[PDB]
Amino acid sequence: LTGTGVLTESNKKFLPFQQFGRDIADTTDAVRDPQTLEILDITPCSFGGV
Amino acid sequence: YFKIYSKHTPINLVRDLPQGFSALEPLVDLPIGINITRFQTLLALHRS
Ligand SMILES: *[C@@H]1O[C@H](CO)[C@@H](O)[C@H](O)[C@H]1NC(C)=O
Repeated sequence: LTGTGVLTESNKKFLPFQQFGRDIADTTDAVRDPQTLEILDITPCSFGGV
Repeated sequence: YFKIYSKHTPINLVRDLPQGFSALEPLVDLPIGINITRFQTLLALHRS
């Protein structure tokens, strides 16, 4: 699962059958690291109008 | 594909089904690949 976003430590608690979490637009906003089983929020990188 | 969803709930009602809400988490996804049209559950006898 590829993407680009800021990774932060997450307060969400995944059930053991869950690997990722989807938002309204079905983009992965939370993910479980497959080596150390911890949850990470994926806030997107900042977008601006110049 | 044989999907097992499971939930354990502490109940204390005597006879009928309890009235409430409890979502079943998926337990085992089992690779059998066979035709199933009829089933039968297994009980245990008590001998004395
Ligand atoms: C290796 O991955 C497993 C999950 O498949 C994890 O439980 C374990 O802690 C990992 N070990 C190391 C050394 O990363």
